[PDB]
Amino acid sequence: GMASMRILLSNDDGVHAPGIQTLAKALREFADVQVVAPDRNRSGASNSLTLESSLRTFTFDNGDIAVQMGTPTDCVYLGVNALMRPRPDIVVSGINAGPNLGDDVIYSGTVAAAMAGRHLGFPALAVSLNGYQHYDTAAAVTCALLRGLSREPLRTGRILNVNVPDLPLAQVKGIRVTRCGSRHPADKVIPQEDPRGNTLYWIGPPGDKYDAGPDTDFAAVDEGYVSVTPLHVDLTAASAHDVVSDWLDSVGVGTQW
Amino acid sequence: SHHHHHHGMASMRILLSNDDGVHAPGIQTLAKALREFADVQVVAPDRNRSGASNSLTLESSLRTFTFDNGDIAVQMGTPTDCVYLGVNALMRPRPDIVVSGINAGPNLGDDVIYSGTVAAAMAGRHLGFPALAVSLNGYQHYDTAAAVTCALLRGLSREPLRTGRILNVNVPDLPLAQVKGIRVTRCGSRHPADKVIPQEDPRGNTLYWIGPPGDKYDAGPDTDFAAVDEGYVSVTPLHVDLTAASAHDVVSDWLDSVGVGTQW
Ligand SMILES: Nc1ncnc2[nH]cnc12
Ligand SMILES: [Mg+2]
Ligand SMILES: [Mg+2]
Repeated sequence: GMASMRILLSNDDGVHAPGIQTLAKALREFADVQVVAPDRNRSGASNSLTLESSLRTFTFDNGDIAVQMGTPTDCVYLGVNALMRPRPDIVVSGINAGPNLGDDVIYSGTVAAAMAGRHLGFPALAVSLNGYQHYDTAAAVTCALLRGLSREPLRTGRILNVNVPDLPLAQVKGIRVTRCGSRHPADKVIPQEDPRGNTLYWIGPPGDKYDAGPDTDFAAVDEGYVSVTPLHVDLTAASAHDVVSDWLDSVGVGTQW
Repeated sequence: SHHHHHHGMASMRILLSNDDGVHAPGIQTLAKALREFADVQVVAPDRNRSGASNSLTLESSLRTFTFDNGDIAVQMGTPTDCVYLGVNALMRPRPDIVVSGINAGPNLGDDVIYSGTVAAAMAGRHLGFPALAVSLNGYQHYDTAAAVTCALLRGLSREPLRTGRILNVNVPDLPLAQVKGIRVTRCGSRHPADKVIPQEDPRGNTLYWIGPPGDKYDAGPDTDFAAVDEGYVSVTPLHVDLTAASAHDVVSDWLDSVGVGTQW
């Protein structure tokens, strides 16, 4: 083949995570892979990034790069813009231990790292396992996608959010393009007293599934299919445009009459 | 009955947060304005968290500190933690709405997915009134951003806003008299940011700064960038759904075409 694929691999769980190390191993059978990922498994970074401080990096013997206290986004940013020359063809983020579905996606560091490689020659993949077991299956599904992208370019969609059923590969039904489901608002806080009687608060579990119908990511994964949802960064709720303009006129905001 | 700019000194309960933290001039100016006519509770980060984006604290609990005036700082809390805790635990009576702001600096374009200002408003989307994220295009005219936010809040008192759960509001950094009006906008977009600034530590290790956002790419006439450049307050309604609906078919055809995951 005329060209090697050069892949920037990141994740949310840090460089030591088995999900990213399993995927790296699988990708390296056919691709060049540079890992740039958080130094440790931190929870809940979303697409935060480090602006108030400079970031420190560390290179392992195998060449993996960990960014110290780096967010998922930090790592992809540094990887694309400084640490990999020339720039990667594609950012692959995963494999995440745990699903990234529905309206959770915006909170996902795994998705954020992909999000950050949306301007490369291929659409970025965010890869999450619905579980902790079959990294092998998600690795294989990722490999298949990537061979697919190199066979024919995907013309529209700069980020693909891929959720893989936690099954042995032979039981995965196939792949469906899906939209993000939704959840009810999350509302649990779990209070816990410290030894001095002060109340500290844990953020609780997500809200219950609300939109999990036939074409959602939630449905696809439950039915044993890989879910693929293309994502974009534009948060515009266009359907609300007229209602909002009409409301402002109605309440006299921005207009004198 | 009596004629005043606002009807009631505490007609609505507002959870006010931001991402610059509880000491920020943005939030303090706004708080003072809102307290004219609203029952305001500040729940905000203990310090600056710009580009905390929608992150949240899941593997540790959080501790709060309450100031003399009743402001709550969530110690190391992200803007999302603050709203989530304020809404779901701390506030009684619960808020009618979340206001987030006034941020020192704009939250325009494809930057909005990175804004902690916007993330706090996004955590308040389920409440009765749409959550407002208010960011000043600059550092000067907090007064102007406060007047704008007060005008939208009074407006919500006149008539509820039916569709649209977050409103991202950018306000030109001008005296109020020079703001031309309001536009309902769409998010513009930027080129990829591409600068990384290296800086040696005292030991000669190279550390890296994240550079500024990339150039404007789409600043067309109905965008938030254009509105603010032209001296209008931009209001973009936002959602949290990241699905690229208009890419669905293309992706679907692509998969069929290369046959990934299908036997033949
Ligand atoms: N990629 C990026 N996105 C948002 N804000 C930034 N500031 C610097 N780089 C940025
Ligand atoms: Mg994770
Ligand atoms: Mg800020």
